Amino acid sequence: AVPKRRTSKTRKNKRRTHFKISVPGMTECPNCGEYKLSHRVCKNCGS
Amino acid sequence: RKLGRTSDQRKAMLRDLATSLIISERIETTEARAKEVRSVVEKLITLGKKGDLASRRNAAKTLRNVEILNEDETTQTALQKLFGEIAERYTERQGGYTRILKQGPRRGDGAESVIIELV
Amino acid sequence: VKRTYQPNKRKHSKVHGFRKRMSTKNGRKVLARRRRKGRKVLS
Amino acid sequence: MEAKAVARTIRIAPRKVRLVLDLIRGKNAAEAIAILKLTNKASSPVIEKVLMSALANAEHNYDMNTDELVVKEAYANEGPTLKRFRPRAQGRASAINKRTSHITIVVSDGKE
RNA sequence: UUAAGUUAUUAAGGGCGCACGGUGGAUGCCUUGGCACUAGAAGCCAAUGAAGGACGUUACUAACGACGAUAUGCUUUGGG
RNA sequence: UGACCGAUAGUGAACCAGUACCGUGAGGGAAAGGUGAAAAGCACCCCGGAAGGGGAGUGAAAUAGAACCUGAAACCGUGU
RNA sequence: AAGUGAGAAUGCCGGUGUGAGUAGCGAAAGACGGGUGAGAAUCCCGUCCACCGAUUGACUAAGGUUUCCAGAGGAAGGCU
RNA sequence: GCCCGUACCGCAAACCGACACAGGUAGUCAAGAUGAGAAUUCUAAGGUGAGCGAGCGAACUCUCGUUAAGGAACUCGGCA
Repeated sequence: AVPKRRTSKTRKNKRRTHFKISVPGMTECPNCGEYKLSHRVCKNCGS
Repeated sequence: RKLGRTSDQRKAMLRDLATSLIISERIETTEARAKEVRSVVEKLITLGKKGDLASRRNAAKTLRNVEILNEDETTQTALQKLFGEIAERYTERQGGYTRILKQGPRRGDGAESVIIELV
Repeated sequence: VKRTYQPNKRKHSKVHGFRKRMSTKNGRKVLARRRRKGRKVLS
Repeated sequence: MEAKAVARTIRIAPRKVRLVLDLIRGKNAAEAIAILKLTNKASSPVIEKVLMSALANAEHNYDMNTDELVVKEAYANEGPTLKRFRPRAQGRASAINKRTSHITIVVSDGKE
């Protein structure tokens, strides 16, 4: 129930290979000079 | 069907939202809550179309018996406005048709904010 | 649960104090030690 | 020519502010702010403020272009941490650390 | 063009070398503070209320020192 | 005066010391020095609610800006 | 002339790691509208709903020693 | 018509438990319906909505409800 040995800087950086965030949809507004969320609306993004 | 709290608690909350969305036109809440109050509000508008005594008594089993309208500057008690104004304004095949508009997430948590207005 | 050390003003000035330590010779030696050390609080 | 802008001491873990710095590295400023105004992270409005301040540094000191700008480097160094305490069970108490970050961002034009 | 056979490109990540950053306070240099002695003063204080304190006193500030309702001090010699 | 110490040393105490704190009580008892020759301690403009930056200015030096002489390892990053 | 040489004493003190973005975040039921602001699930007002109900009610005593009222906040503080 | 206490918490976020800790802390007063009752279930006053949330409805652990036909064949023992 307790780590027998300590992890290195190579085995610790290998586990953080999938630990990341994905990019958003960024549905560019038709004509308003803003940015609306995918299938959403904003006070600046007209479309 | 979806959940959230306990059987009794859920029921109570649902009734509150429905009554609050009948005397405020448009309101903003969460996604799940807006996708569950769009089936208990449309059924209430269907009972208002009939305009019979039986329906009126069945419409008082959900609508809260309070919330006296203050914007009408009178003694409107929800039901009257629903069985007089809301009912006398809809003639579509979707009875109490309502639309929902999604928006950005909240700051507190990550819940997706949404708006449900009457149509 | 009920713990120890029950606060009591009168009792605190009875068992200790400056009038109780200046009543015996054994308790008068504890006032000289603290004074020598440089304690800012004497009983 | 290039412009830089440092925050210096921010109440946020450096390992949590390094996850939003690997999404606006080597991109256009116009698309950089757009990506920062979509992510629902706790360190999204903070980085944006620094990036917006670095773009204004090359508009009054160098008076260069804005549409033709690209973020060169973007990292975050560690800063002084505060030591706290939390009472556990059986009288024993643990320790808590409040680390800070030194977010830095430099803007170039695709040439030295 | 076929059929057979020999070798590539990729880098999600990792490894080594080099260049530049950040956190941390080792090392070097310095001294208002100490330690061991030497020569010589000295070796007591107190019912004429002691040692040590409590509460106070500035023009403005909490400690620390000095001071006592004559309270950050008085009268008397000087030196300066 | 010294083939004594030079900030983990020398007194427990070079600075807020018998003080923070700990115990019903007798009692136990820390950590903490250094901008510059002189505050000349960043007038002014730009981004931000502010914090903090980028120019400019003071200086022999600003990678000397009060996390203020020098800044070593462990550890954390970016480019190649 | 010596306080003269460090890799080990479950050695003393300080700084930073690994486990890990993991375990945990310790009493009532909340829902919407308006307001304030750079920023609101969390602050202010309003309406409805619910919980304690010989008590999470009201008042003496012990004990603690300004936590009490008003105006202004930069953080630190408050398990968000 | 002298002297001392009088703010605020006080069955508790200010007392004793290192913590805004499911614990401990002497007395006085305490309404309606159902009832012999300070028991039991609702409620008037008064006090609060309790100090991280949002989705989903896997295994496994914990509290709780029901079950065809049989009825201790379970087990150290009708333990629960």
